[PDB]
Amino acid sequence: GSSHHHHHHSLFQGPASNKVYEKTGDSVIVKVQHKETGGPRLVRLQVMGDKLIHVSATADSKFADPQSLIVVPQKKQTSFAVVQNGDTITVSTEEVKASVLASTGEVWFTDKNGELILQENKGGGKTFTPIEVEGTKGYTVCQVFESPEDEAFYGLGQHQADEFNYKGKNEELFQYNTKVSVPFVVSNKNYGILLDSYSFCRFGNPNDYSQLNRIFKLYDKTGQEGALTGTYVPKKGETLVRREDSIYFENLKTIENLPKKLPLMGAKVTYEGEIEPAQTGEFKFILYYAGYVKVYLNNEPVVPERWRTAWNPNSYKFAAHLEAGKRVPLKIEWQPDGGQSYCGLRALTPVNPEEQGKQSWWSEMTKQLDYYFMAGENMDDVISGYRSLTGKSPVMPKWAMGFWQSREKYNTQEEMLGALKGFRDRKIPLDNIVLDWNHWPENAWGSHEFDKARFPDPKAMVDSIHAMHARMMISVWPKFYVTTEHFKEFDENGWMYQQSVKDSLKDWVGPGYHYGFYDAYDPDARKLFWKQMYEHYYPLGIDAWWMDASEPNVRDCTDLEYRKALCGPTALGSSTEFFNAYALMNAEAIYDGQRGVDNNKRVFLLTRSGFAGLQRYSTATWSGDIGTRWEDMKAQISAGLNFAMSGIPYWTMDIGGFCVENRYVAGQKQWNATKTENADYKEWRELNTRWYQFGAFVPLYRAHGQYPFREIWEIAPEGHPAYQSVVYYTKLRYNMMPYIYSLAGMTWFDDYTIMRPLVMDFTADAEVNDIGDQFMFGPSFMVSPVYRYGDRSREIYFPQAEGWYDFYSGKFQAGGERKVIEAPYERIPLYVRAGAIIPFGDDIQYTDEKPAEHIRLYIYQGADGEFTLYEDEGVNYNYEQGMYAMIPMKYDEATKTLVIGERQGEFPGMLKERTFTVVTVNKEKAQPFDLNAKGVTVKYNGSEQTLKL
Ligand SMILES: *[C@@H]1O[C@@](F)(CO)[C@@H](O)[C@H](O)[C@H]1O
Ligand code: NI
Repeated sequence: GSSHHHHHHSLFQGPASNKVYEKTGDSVIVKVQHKETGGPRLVRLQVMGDKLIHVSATADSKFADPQSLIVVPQKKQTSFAVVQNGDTITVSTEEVKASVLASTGEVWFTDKNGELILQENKGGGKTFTPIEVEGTKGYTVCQVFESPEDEAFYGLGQHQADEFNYKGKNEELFQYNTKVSVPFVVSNKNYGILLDSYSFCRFGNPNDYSQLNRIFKLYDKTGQEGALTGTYVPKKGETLVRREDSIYFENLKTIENLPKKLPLMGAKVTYEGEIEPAQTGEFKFILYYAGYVKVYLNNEPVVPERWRTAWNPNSYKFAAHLEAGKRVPLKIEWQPDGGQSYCGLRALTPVNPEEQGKQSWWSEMTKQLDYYFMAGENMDDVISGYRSLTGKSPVMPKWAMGFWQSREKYNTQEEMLGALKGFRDRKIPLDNIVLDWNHWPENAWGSHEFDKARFPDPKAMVDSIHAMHARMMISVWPKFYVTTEHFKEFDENGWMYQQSVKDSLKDWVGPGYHYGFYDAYDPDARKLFWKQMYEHYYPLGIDAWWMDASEPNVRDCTDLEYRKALCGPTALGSSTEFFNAYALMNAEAIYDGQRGVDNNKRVFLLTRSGFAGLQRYSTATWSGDIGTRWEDMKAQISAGLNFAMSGIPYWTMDIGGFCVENRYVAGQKQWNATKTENADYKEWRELNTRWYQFGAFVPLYRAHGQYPFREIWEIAPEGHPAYQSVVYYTKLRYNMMPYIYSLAGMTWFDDYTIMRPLVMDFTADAEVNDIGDQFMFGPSFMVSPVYRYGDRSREIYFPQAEGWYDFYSGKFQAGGERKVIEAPYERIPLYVRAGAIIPFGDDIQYTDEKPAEHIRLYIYQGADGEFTLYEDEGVNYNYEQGMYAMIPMKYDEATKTLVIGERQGEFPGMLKERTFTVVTVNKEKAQPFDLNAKGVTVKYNGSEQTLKL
């Protein structure tokens, strides 16, 4: 008879091995009754919270159940029922019903009324393939879910391909300078999925891209099959023309396939011919590039010009419908812009839209499948589930919400202190000043000592920064030179990765030095790493830590196989299994380290990589070594929005870009010599102006990068429109500080998110689903950056709402329409939602320079609204013990009534008495933003007051 007839499971208390399922305390384990090759044997539903379900599956006859690196213990047990009804077993909490079929192990989730939220691939969507690495065993796993046509997806980290809304899209999840992977997605169907894997993963297509010669017939410039043509025009000498098998020069091994006797700096390279596919459909291409690049396909400019500095290539994707058997022209124009540079083009063959639309996860190596489902009333509630599972985000120190000035790099104590004093002298507000790498003696990276010729008294430097009411952040790497005592202490305990040592790698500094990176997955290595920081930097009074190369970036531009060799083995297993969580491990070392020394003092860490759970360590990510390019600026909008949707609410970017086009450096040198502006230097000024405008509305407002200097007075002089604009926005950040710091309080108290795609607040208006170039800054402000040189307007979609108001003029704009909006050089388009209650304070030079005694409470009428003004001591964790104050405010449109609520809580130094001026903006009253606006004066002492406007 059937396999089922011969072998199937089915007394209240007999051994579980006789039964189809077993309920324990918080889970049900189901034995799959129709086992398939590569399918699950066991599927477990574990209840983590009313809205939180942990799904595990394995091909083995027991679960490995390793300790998660990301999910923390939960606060309380959760009550639930289980019902078995034939093939269906359903676990129900008060808020969700999670069902599994015994036959296949397939899972689905509904709300309390049985409305479907998420369904696994019909018949099952899980596949297991064994993998063995370095004597450790595990599985490569795929998990696929059904997805309706109107579902939209956000998250996955911070990627640099300008993708927004991942429905039907692909992304590879690994870490590399500018690319931060977080295995979490949020849907507009109000749930999230967190995949608990630390290996290389993929969302969408589970396959690697293919070289062009594997999927197309190629014809060269002369029409000869078997290749494309590569034409290399050097800066000096003879042009070389050859046939190319494939366009794939993407790492140190494959760039050796470029022509041997042809210098690439200043070269112009053209790859061209025709391609012919063998099937019909949408081909998905990926371009890997450094230097300047353009791509044309079928006579269409599919990739308008992009650039990265030669050493930090990026990926950009495009797709095209192609017909089987038809030749189409292809042309790539490439200016390598360095002696070593990168260019590659690969593709995926068409996937049926029915399959390509599904939600597909692939994981190279884990011990079992583990994922977490979190349902929500809205996307904020989904994020709250993620915060419950992976830890709440502490309130950043208030000073971190001000302006940060950085440089690659301040070279001396005098230079750094001079920059700070420049802000104070010019009355341009600033909280934070940053000391980058190379502050140590040249031969002593990892010693954590200062070069005393350039920094003669580091303690006096920090004391001077504090005397000017600023905070100091310092660069710290997980990299140590082999000659240092600190390296030797890791090494003698087996806590240094050896591949870089074995291979005699030299870095770029001076003659080149030998180095390694430490194993942050070892708990004792983490404690040593912190102890070294504690012995050398902490006593100087340094406030904040800036960790570079936390991917880890052991060697630039290497292939996957060599990157894995460079960063393992780890204390937990192979680097194949433990590939993506290095930054998280380092964040644990620093946060737990510093709170171990002083539990009261706030922690600030900024790191280049990231992972799920990062936020629990009061750690932000920055988007890394991006280019001084309009297209990179644009990409930062979508990258930041996806990062926010990945659950991590503090994020930043190098305003202006990190790596600088040569023409901009030459523009600056000309300015220094002659005080004349060339065409490139004009562009430099406009790029920085627009990028500062954007940056003023991201969670951390920070300028950094390579030469030119990035202080505003270096970019343009007083009176120049760039100076006037950037100083306007810098000041505005500080006038907004009562609002901004309330958002920071909300990150902890309400599991909030600061930089928000429109889909979060306007989920019901599906026109917002693909908009990745506008965003909300908190609940009230819609920001629409200008990201093209010369533009003095841009198209803006106003989500469906009672209305919107131009911030600058107060003029009304209807919801639910798209229009071209003016955007002068000096202004970023900025609108306020009807119903907004926004507190503004007076000019200050730094956070808390003065108490916020007089706040202007702007009420943008036309809809109901609520806002809570949050305050605390700013610098310590006393809010964790209830030392904070909230002033809730509520506005009712129907009665035009504002309630300023009774104050809840108190703390040391809190204003007991204060003043509000309540200022209205409405459809009949276009009130420009103005601190001196006419309104109603309220003297507030903590007691509720009600105003009828
Ligand atoms: C790591 O490298 C530096 F230290 C030097 O380029 C920093 O300035 C960069 O911002 C960071 O990516
Ligand atoms: Ni030491």
